[PDB]
Amino acid sequence: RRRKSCQ
Amino acid sequence: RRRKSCQ
Amino acid sequence: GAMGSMERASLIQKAKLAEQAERYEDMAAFMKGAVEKGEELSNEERNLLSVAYKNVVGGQRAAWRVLSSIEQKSNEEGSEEKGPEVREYREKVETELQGVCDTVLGLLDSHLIKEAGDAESRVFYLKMKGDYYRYLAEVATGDDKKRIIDSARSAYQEAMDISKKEMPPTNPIRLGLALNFSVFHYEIANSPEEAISLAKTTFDEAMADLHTLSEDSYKDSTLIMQLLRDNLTLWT
Amino acid sequence: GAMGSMERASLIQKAKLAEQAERYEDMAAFMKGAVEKGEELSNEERNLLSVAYKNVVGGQRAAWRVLSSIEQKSNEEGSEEKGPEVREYREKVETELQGVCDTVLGLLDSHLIKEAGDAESRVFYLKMKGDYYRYLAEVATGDDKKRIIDSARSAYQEAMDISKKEMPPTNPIRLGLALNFSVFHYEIANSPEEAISLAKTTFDEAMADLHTLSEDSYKDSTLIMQLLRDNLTLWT
Ligand SMILES: *Cc1ccc(C(=O)N(C)CCS*)cc1F
Ligand SMILES: *Cc1ccc(C(=O)N(C)CCS*)cc1F
Ligand SMILES: [Cl-]
Ligand SMILES: [Cl-]
Ligand SMILES: [Mg+2]
Ligand SMILES: [Mg+2]
Ligand SMILES: [Mg+2]
Ligand SMILES: [Mg+2]
Ligand SMILES: [Mg+2]
Ligand SMILES: [Mg+2]
Repeated sequence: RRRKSCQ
Repeated sequence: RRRKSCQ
Repeated sequence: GAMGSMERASLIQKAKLAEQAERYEDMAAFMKGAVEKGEELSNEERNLLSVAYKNVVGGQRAAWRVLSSIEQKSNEEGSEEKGPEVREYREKVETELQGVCDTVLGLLDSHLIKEAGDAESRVFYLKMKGDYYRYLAEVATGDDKKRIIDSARSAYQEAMDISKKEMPPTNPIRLGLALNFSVFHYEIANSPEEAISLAKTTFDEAMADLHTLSEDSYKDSTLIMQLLRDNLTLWT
Repeated sequence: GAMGSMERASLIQKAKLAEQAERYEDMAAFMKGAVEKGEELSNEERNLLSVAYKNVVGGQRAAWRVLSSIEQKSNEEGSEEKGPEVREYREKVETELQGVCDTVLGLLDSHLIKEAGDAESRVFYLKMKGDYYRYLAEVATGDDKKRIIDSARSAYQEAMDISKKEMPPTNPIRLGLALNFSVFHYEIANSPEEAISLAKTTFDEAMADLHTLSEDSYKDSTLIMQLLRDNLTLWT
């Protein structure tokens, strides 16, 4: 699970 | 459903 | 060109890294550099060349179809005039796609095909030649369209003739060639009955030869047979 | 440059077509041409600029991580020496990524930020500046690394200060900025507690302001809140 950035 | 080619 | 100073083995190594990184444009440029070294390609190297360019042109073809659909809607009655931009941009993508096809066809002509004497290499390259003429035919609308279509047909036909004489009916190259030639018949040459006949005959002859294969070869062949079956189910 | 002869409105129209066709490199080139016309960007145009470059650099970053992992394994004890190719190719991708970051930062400096006076535009551009310095920081290993990190921090901090004064806590730009600054703290600045505190405080203040929103604004804000929650769940 990769952390979220604003995409 | 798109027909298959060799991929 | 730009890869002339890199070692052949380094180009191959970097093509494999580019595949892992999904950098297919780089992969294709590395494999073009490897071909231009002038030595024949191994089975694995031919596969790398094919993967690279099929991914590049596959992205262009998908984009072209999106843009072509938008352009078609724009020419329907009741659609507002939006200017030349949709046509211009579809043409830009089309020209880039044609350039990639011409690049692959140029590698095949100078000099992959003429040096390929074993059935596995010669059939592979002739299949590629048929494929890239078929991609040119997908976008062709002018006076050379018939000759582009005939160039695809002729390359596929020579590959079929060799494959039937020199390869077993379960050989993955023979099967992939038949799959693609069947698609050519269905959607380029306006010959759906020929497409269906070829897919059915190819499937049935492969089925009859599966008993000769190891477990691993059986898996390879049945995977491609399922693509033939997928098309038969769609088309019938 | 190459887009100087195309009308601003045609560049915007083609950027939207390129998005539909998933041609993000073209999209970015069209939007760069639009910015270079010298007029301020609307909300929709700022979004197109952001989408285009985030997709381009996102593909480069993913490829860089694949190659960096391979290079790291190659430097583990017991790994065979394979030559300079992995490093060379990782460096090639890295240089291309840095070039895209420098291109975006150059558009922001000449002259998007200095002309942006409304909170929604100024915060958006400062967030972008923090993002592209953060992407530079992801690959930085040398003597400028601390200054690259501080440039990201400074841009994010000015965007935060404006957003807290001028925007509601549910504003999507304010929320996306806080999400990204929290990621900066966690994985660039080695400050996981600051990252967690920022994500929690941002989430809770947005929750308290949801009652003021329409259904459509509620959907916009809660979507980004869920990203903050995703990170809090991963990090705690
Ligand atoms: C800068 C920025 C903020 C917010 C959005 C947005 O609404 N999203 C749904 C993306 C995830 S934060 C987009 C943006 F570009
Ligand atoms: C030319 C060619 C034939 C066959 C394959 C293959 O084995 N596949 C699984 C792809 C689907 S036909 C690949 C090829 F490039
Ligand atoms: Cl164009
Ligand atoms: Cl390289
Ligand atoms: Mg040599
Ligand atoms: Mg030979
Ligand atoms: Mg034989
Ligand atoms: Mg003008
Ligand atoms: Mg202004
Ligand atoms: Mg306000």
